[PDB]
Amino acid sequence: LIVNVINGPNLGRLGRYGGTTHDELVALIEREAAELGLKAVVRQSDSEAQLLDWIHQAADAAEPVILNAGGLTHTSVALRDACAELSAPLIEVHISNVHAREEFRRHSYLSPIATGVIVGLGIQGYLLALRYLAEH
Amino acid sequence: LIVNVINGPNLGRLGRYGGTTHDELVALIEREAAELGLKAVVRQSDSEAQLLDWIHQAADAAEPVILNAGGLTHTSVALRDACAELSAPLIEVHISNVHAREEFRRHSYLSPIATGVIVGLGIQGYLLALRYLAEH
Amino acid sequence: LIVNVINGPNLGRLGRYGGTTHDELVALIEREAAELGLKAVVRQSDSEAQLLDWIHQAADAAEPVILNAGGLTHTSVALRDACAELSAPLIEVHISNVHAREEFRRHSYLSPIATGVIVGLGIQGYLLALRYLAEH
Amino acid sequence: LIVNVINGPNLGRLGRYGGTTHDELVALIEREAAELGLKAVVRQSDSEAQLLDWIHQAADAAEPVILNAGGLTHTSVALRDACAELSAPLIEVHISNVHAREEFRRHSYLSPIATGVIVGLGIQGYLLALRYLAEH
Amino acid sequence: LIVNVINGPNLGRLGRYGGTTHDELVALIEREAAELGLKAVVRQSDSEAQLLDWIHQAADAAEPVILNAGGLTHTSVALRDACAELSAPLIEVHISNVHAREEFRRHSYLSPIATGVIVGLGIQGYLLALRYLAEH
Amino acid sequence: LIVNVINGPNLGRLGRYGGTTHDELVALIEREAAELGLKAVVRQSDSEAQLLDWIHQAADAAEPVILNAGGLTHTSVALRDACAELSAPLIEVHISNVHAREEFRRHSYLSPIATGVIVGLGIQGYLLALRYLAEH
Amino acid sequence: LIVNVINGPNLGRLGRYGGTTHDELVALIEREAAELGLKAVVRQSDSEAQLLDWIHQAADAAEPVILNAGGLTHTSVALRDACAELSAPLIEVHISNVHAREEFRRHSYLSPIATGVIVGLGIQGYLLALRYLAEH
Amino acid sequence: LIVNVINGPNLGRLGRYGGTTHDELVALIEREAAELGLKAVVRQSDSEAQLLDWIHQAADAAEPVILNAGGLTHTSVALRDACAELSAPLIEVHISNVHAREEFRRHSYLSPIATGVIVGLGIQGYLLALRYLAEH
Amino acid sequence: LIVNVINGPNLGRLGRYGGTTHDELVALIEREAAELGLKAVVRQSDSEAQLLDWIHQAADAAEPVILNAGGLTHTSVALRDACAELSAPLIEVHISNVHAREEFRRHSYLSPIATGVIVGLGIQGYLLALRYLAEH
Amino acid sequence: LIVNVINGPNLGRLGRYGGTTHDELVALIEREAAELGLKAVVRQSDSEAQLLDWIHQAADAAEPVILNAGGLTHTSVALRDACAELSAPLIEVHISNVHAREEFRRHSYLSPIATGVIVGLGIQGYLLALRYLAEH
Amino acid sequence: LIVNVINGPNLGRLGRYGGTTHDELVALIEREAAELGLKAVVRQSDSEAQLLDWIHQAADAAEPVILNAGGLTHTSVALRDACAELSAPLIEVHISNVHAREEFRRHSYLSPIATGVIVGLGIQGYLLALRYLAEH
Amino acid sequence: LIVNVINGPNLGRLGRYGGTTHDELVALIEREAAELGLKAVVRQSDSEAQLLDWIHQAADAAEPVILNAGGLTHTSVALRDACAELSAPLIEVHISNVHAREEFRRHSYLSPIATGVIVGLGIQGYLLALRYLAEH
Ligand SMILES: O=C(O)[C@]1(O)C=C([C@H](O)Cc2ccccc2)[C@@H](O)[C@H](O)C1
Ligand SMILES: O=C(O)[C@]1(O)C=C([C@H](O)Cc2ccccc2)[C@@H](O)[C@H](O)C1
Ligand SMILES: O=C(O)[C@]1(O)C=C([C@H](O)Cc2ccccc2)[C@@H](O)[C@H](O)C1
Ligand SMILES: O=C(O)[C@]1(O)C=C([C@H](O)Cc2ccccc2)[C@@H](O)[C@H](O)C1
Ligand SMILES: O=C(O)[C@]1(O)C=C([C@H](O)Cc2ccccc2)[C@@H](O)[C@H](O)C1
Ligand SMILES: O=C(O)[C@]1(O)C=C([C@H](O)Cc2ccccc2)[C@@H](O)[C@H](O)C1
Ligand SMILES: O=C(O)[C@]1(O)C=C([C@H](O)Cc2ccccc2)[C@@H](O)[C@H](O)C1
Ligand SMILES: O=C(O)[C@]1(O)C=C([C@H](O)Cc2ccccc2)[C@@H](O)[C@H](O)C1
Ligand SMILES: O=C(O)[C@]1(O)C=C([C@H](O)Cc2ccccc2)[C@@H](O)[C@H](O)C1
Ligand SMILES: O=C(O)[C@]1(O)C=C([C@H](O)Cc2ccccc2)[C@@H](O)[C@H](O)C1
Ligand SMILES: O=C(O)[C@]1(O)C=C([C@H](O)Cc2ccccc2)[C@@H](O)[C@H](O)C1
Ligand SMILES: O=C(O)[C@]1(O)C=C([C@H](O)Cc2ccccc2)[C@@H](O)[C@H](O)C1
Ligand SMILES: [Cl-]
Ligand SMILES: [Cl-]
Ligand SMILES: [Cl-]
Ligand SMILES: [Cl-]
Ligand SMILES: [Cl-]
Ligand SMILES: [Cl-]
Ligand SMILES: [Cl-]
Ligand SMILES: [Cl-]
Ligand SMILES: [Cl-]
Ligand SMILES: [Cl-]
Ligand SMILES: [Cl-]
Ligand SMILES: [Cl-]
Ligand code: NA
Ligand code: NA
Ligand code: NA
Ligand code: NA
Ligand code: NA
Ligand code: NA
Ligand code: NA
Ligand code: NA
Ligand code: NA
Ligand code: NA
Ligand code: NA
Ligand code: NA
Ligand code: NA
Ligand code: NA
Ligand code: NA
Ligand code: NA
Ligand code: NA
Ligand code: NA
Ligand code: NA
Ligand code: NA
Ligand code: NA
Ligand code: NA
Ligand code: NA
Ligand code: NA
Ligand code: NA
Ligand code: NA
Ligand code: NA
Ligand code: NA
Ligand code: NA
Ligand code: NA
Ligand code: NA
Ligand code: NA
Ligand code: NA
Ligand code: NA
Ligand code: NA
Ligand code: NA
Repeated sequence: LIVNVINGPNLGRLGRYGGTTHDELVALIEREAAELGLKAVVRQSDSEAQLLDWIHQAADAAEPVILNAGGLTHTSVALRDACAELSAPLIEVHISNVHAREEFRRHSYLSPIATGVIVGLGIQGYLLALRYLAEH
Repeated sequence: LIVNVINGPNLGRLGRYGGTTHDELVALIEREAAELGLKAVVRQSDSEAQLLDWIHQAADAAEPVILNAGGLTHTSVALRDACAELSAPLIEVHISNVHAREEFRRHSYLSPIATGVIVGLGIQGYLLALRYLAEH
Repeated sequence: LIVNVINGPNLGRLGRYGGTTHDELVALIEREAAELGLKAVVRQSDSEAQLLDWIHQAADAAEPVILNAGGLTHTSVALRDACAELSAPLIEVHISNVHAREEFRRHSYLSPIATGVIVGLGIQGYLLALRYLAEH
Repeated sequence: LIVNVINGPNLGRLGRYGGTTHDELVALIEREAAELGLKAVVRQSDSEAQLLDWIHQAADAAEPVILNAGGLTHTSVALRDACAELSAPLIEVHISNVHAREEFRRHSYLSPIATGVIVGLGIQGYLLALRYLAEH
Repeated sequence: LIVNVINGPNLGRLGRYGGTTHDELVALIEREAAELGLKAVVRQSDSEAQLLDWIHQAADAAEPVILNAGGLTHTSVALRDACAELSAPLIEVHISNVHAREEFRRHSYLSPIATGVIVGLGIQGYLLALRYLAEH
Repeated sequence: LIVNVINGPNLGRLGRYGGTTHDELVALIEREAAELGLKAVVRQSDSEAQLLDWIHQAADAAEPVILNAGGLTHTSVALRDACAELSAPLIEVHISNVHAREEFRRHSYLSPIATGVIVGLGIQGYLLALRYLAEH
Repeated sequence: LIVNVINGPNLGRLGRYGGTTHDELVALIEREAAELGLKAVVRQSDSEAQLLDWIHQAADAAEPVILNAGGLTHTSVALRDACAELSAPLIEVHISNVHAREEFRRHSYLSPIATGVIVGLGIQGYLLALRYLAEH
Repeated sequence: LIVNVINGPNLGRLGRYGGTTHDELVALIEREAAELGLKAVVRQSDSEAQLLDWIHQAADAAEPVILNAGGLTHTSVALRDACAELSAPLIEVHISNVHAREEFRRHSYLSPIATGVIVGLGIQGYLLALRYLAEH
Repeated sequence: LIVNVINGPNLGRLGRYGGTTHDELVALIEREAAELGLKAVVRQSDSEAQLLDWIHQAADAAEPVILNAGGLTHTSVALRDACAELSAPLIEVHISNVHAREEFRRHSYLSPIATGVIVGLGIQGYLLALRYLAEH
Repeated sequence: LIVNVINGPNLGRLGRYGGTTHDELVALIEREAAELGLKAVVRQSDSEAQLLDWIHQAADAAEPVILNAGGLTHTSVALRDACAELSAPLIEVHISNVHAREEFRRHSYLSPIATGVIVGLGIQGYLLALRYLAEH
Repeated sequence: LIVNVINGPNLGRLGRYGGTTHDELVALIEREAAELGLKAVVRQSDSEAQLLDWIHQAADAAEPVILNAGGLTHTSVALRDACAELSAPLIEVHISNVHAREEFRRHSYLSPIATGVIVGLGIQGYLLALRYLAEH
Repeated sequence: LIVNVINGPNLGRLGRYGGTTHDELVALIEREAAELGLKAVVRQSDSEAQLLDWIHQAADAAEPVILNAGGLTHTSVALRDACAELSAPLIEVHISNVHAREEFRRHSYLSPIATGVIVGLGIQGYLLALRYLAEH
């Protein structure tokens, strides 16, 4: 029933990844979750510690997480280790196709511990992740 | 309207990636495509040349492709170059989480030229790809 | 009782790896298998898909395989994944000593999933593999 | 007198490497070979096994080969080993400048066993290879 | 007629590579060599210098060697250089499949200078090596 | 009409790459250029600065260059940057097959900025380059 | 007119990079900016999120940034992506010569997206950056 | 007399590294420090900036630090540079054996600047570090 | 009760790692073990085979080992494989901080199979290891 | 008082790095040096030996050098070793941002021995270097 | 006056590095040392521990060492660390040109701690080392 | 009888590698060569082309060369290829121990084609090379 959507650094700047703003994204996700009979809790922080605290709470609550970690995807072992604690599914989401850009973006610390990964499908990636979780 | 789902080597062995057989997968995909108002053409070959011919035809027809290339994902430049010709969207799909296994599976020749990539969501990955294409 | 000997690309050219022709090799293997009280089914193809189909059938039949994949040894993830399905033993055979040539020949995708590997013992390698299987 | 021109995967799509179609290329090559007093046999396949069979026949016939292997250039040890059997000259041809694109295209399994290599001169590359062979 | 079987570090601990003890292995090898009409001299040391001395003596005597060097396989240039002096055949044997474990075990200093290599066939590997030498 | 043929270090030693001397090469190139209706200006220096000055002048004159840079092929960023200024075609030529020798010769700083590359066709490589330029 | 000088982790410890304190640095920068007819806004944080927020505000305001990111220079993709949004110039500044120390300090995620980089000129580096911006 | 024990990201989750909670760990450390005649100040944060501030204060106070940085061990140059300022001893502690897990955990930015490192001894690692400092 | 302290090559030279001699170290260790209610058996050899024999005996006796292997730490697969047999705890000890010196010293073949590792705490490292074992 | 500005290969082509010609650059530098109360001696050569001779003379005279070595930046150990002799400051200058182009341009042999480095600030880089030296 | 010449594994096999036997080498070295007014003590062992003991004794005696370590050159950190203790000069000698063979022979653990290195000058290398030491 | 001693870039600066000047070195070498009954021709240039010309002349004259190429040792394929033409012996000499400094100095393009190499023995290295050549 409850799903956590957690966005990391710079994702608050979506729109200004253009068109949709983060506020719009939250509204889309919430609308879509309601139709699926889920409740989406969508949060964004540029702070790794804040991110880690949200993940810790999903781990304690055994709630699933859809995570778009931004740059921390490629850099943060700490974030990986927090997510490795999740017992419910973890879907890694990237808006952009991370394999079509700089080589360094083709490595994720999260993918190996995620249930699955969706990249390059834009913001619909989040909606598709919600739908996976509604079937699982 | 028409979407090509193309599965590469070993994908004919799904079930015996267990539970669902390839015949079941075809039926699921077709059922789901019909609901979305699409027509899914689902094919599987262990032959790279056969794969290439299907991709060539999608390129000529400007039809979208959902491709799960199996091992060729990690090895075939030829397949990449055929897919690079597609003008409609190309969604790379892996059933398994390719980042949770051998290191060599973490590189795809296809990802950089794909619209996007879905891994580790099982066969629902294909359904989710269909839904992306129904919105695009 | 039944053992599959599968030879991959270029192995049909043995003799023209000189002296023994592939037809001779088949006759040697069959003669030796009969003495061991086995039946050897020996096949060769330059087609990866044909190879994969033979491996699929050995997997379904739970028959052991002696495989000399030729160049695909060093390149084919698809072949590896088909062989990874075998429940009976898989003996990788190379006629030449692959460690005494180009560096790229020193990596095999097959070895990690094989029961064992025999290289550099010429065609007797196949006979020795048959003898292993006759004890196991 | 007889020269084999062998084109690998995707080369059948030339034109749709734009302008000249493969049929046009065949006609150019044949016209040019006739002027040189050679007979050009020009073939294309997306199938590696078909390619290998053509190379095997050039090896048996001691005929020279001009080979544009497409993506297999960068991936196929099997193809290399077939070509390594050729006793007549082997000219590797690429239409595009393979050194001006992705890093992975800068490695060829064929170059070390080829007589020589022509890249980036477009389809005239094939004509220039024919002319080399007419002097050798 | 005479064949040297030389086992390196830790191979004296076989059994405690379980089931068969080194004493058992010696008895198996000797029994099998007698049937083949050979005399097997089987020795084991954890000392590299002792190993080197045995190899030096096989080189002086032009006797073949079956060598399972244990960890030194992956580390000892000195051992390689002693074995490179052997004029009779050198068969490298590993009980375990060295390609199915840690990456560092996939490199052998010995393979490039060995006649051939047998891995992963258990102690039967030694018997199979003896049989090769009985045909050569 | 005017084409610059520029040879770098050690190419003055051709003959003593044996048979043809550099003087012979110049005469062959000039003879062949005349037949093609071109004027070939052929120069050789062991001095990088001299080379750079010739390239600068071809850049100012918008004249094409056939360049065999010798060892500088593999080492000189300065030479690359001078050649990157050429607006007319740049054909990189190597007499020897640089892919059949030391690994370090398989990298060229020039190839990525050249129109194309001809290697391993001996001195005919230069003639073939002239012919390309006569068609372009 | 307005220029942002942003210092990252540990830069608050300057002096205790010795002699000048961060307070002194701020006073130098402000004095120098006034002479140039600019207004310098100088901030320091050990918090990446705080840094990111400052960069976001410079991006919204189209103000130039002089950034000395400290260790995050070498580690933070998130910081890079925030800076990649800046439309005004971005000058990366390091007090120390990062190429004269540990190898890991020779890579910057920022340099490729910066207008330019000044290292090893001490705190005068900041003054020199201000002067660049006063001319641009 | 005073020793700082600083724990980084995720270490607040110890117990839920299982059995002992962080509160228990603090009590153990304090009990043990008292017996040694030291005062242990034990702190934990998921925030790098908070960590850096604690390290800065130990540097100003010339107090020793026992640091278990969690994932930042493997990623944070900023943390390293703060710790490099410590004039009193710095003992790096890991509860788990970081060399028995993923390859990326086998590199620490901290070790080269630490006095020493204790890994894999569980929470007793902290007690053992305290005892080192009580002798130094 | 019984603990084996095993020192490898060059450790007999401690003092001439200065101050304490190996004889002193033995006396310290023995004194400390007695206080802990253990018996320490402390041995040193420059011979790998001797080392291996001691490890074999600890494995047979299920006694714990504190091992400072010296240079063999970084080189000996054989030693690793002997230690991998230990069923009681194995504590790797280095006197010096191996991460503050040459890069090659930052890899240990032993760490992945050790219970834990203590480096850079001088000879107190051994005492601290004894204390760990007295609690386990 | 006297400062040497030394430009390496291809820098004589500035303008035809566009807009400003090398003659203009010399005039700018001289004008700016005069204002600073310095005398700038500005030289350019495509010859490494000429460069080395200028550096040798600055070393003998203990004069500072601003060096833009062009491609030799990335290739010349000889140049580095000459510059390593300079006792006065050495400022490495690049007009372009060398970190925003080909990977090979991100390594400089000069940076580790330079006082500092300015890249990507265009020709103002030279003026800014002069100003550094006027303060030092 | 006294110089130690120490030869490592396989060097006892010189002659059977052909022509001169080790006994001959000893006689040459002794003859040459006498002429130089030195006393040469020449020893050879295939045992690393024996080697280490000889080096330890040269360190205690502050005697110079000429060392040809054979394969251990490329493998033994232990040997390096013993030699690093020598206060008198250490000349590394190789009979063969180690840079003209396998890539792995181009790395020596000894060179960085040696006074100097002579390779490829055959046994005269030892005589030349003696002469260096007679001048130093 | 005649031996060429060729010194490359920066070697003209010896003394200002301190103590002995290049003029002194020439006098030492000449004095020593005369005693050996040789004639030493000693030359130095900072110009690669000049170096190449000297090597070409030694190749034509079949005279031996002692070469200290300075930085070009590590960078110049052109120089290597000129030296590869020498039919008489080529001794590579370095004054400094190139293995005790920066990693990049541990690779020589010359060593693989040299007869032998002497490093780290100072200027006596040249004298020792002369003595080798006087015996060969
Ligand atoms: O495609 C993604 O969703 C991705 O996770 C996001 C980012 C950054 O947040 C990029 C970014 C930059 C500016 C505004 C919003 C997002 C990148 O750091 C990642 O590489 C990929
Ligand atoms: O997860 C996937 O969908 C993937 O594309 C599939 C394969 C292989 O087909 C694995 C396989 C093996 C046996 C039967 C069916 C599929 C693997 O080669 C790829 O690495 C990943
Ligand atoms: O030694 C082998 O058996 C091996 O599997 C075979 C090949 C190729 O088939 C080589 C080859 C080439 C020509 C004719 C027959 C075989 C090589 O591709 C492999 O590296 C090694
Ligand atoms: O330039 C070439 O001739 C080359 O051999 C060809 C290809 C592919 O065939 C590219 C391709 C793609 C689509 C249609 C035709 C050709 C690429 O795979 C190779 O990297 C280079
Ligand atoms: O499989 C083998 O035969 C192999 O040569 C043996 C070893 C070691 O001896 C492993 C070992 C460990 C304990 C007892 C006996 C053998 C390993 O060092 C090698 O990697 C592989
Ligand atoms: O094949 C070539 O044309 C090539 O450019 C030439 C050289 C050198 O000039 C080799 C050489 C050596 C001696 C005389 C003439 C040429 C090599 O440096 C390059 O690797 C290849
Ligand atoms: O030279 C710089 O300005 C640099 O950005 C700064 C740092 C750190 O902040 C180093 C540091 C450490 C302690 C106090 C102040 C600064 C290093 O992390 C970077 O590698 C280089
Ligand atoms: O073993 C350690 O103490 C280590 O420092 C800790 C971590 C993480 O904090 C792991 C972690 C994960 C969840 C809860 C607590 C700790 C890992 O990031 C490090 O690799 C090793
Ligand atoms: O710090 C250690 O205890 C270490 O195990 C020891 C050594 C060597 O034994 C160094 C040495 C050298 C001379 C005398 C005693 C010890 C080094 O080989 C290892 O890298 C580290
Ligand atoms: O940006 C620079 O100043 C740099 O030093 C210069 C060059 C070359 O000289 C590029 C060049 C090319 C053509 C004309 C002038 C300059 C490049 O070789 C370097 O990578 C960077
Ligand atoms: O050239 C040398 O002197 C060298 O030290 C010696 C060896 C070995 O001892 C080679 C060897 C092999 C057989 C008999 C004698 C020597 C090789 O291990 C080294 O790579 C080089
Ligand atoms: O030790 C040598 O003889 C060496 O060949 C010389 C140099 C340079 O010439 C170093 C140098 C620098 C200044 C004056 C003289 C020599 C270095 O470039 C090489 O790495 C080593
Ligand atoms: Cl990972
Ligand atoms: Cl790719
Ligand atoms: Cl693998
Ligand atoms: Cl290759
Ligand atoms: Cl090897
Ligand atoms: Cl390049
Ligand atoms: Cl980058
Ligand atoms: Cl580090
Ligand atoms: Cl390991
Ligand atoms: Cl460098
Ligand atoms: Cl080293
Ligand atoms: Cl080389
Ligand atoms: Na929630
Ligand atoms: Na999990
Ligand atoms: Na979308
Ligand atoms: Na279709
Ligand atoms: Na496309
Ligand atoms: Na599913
Ligand atoms: Na069958
Ligand atoms: Na299996
Ligand atoms: Na055989
Ligand atoms: Na034909
Ligand atoms: Na051939
Ligand atoms: Na063309
Ligand atoms: Na014997
Ligand atoms: Na041999
Ligand atoms: Na067995
Ligand atoms: Na001209
Ligand atoms: Na151009
Ligand atoms: Na030719
Ligand atoms: Na502002
Ligand atoms: Na920007
Ligand atoms: Na300053
Ligand atoms: Na405190
Ligand atoms: Na410190
Ligand atoms: Na514990
Ligand atoms: Na004991
Ligand atoms: Na164990
Ligand atoms: Na201590
Ligand atoms: Na001057
Ligand atoms: Na200097
Ligand atoms: Na400018
Ligand atoms: Na002695
Ligand atoms: Na020393
Ligand atoms: Na000699
Ligand atoms: Na001469
Ligand atoms: Na030669
Ligand atoms: Na000297």
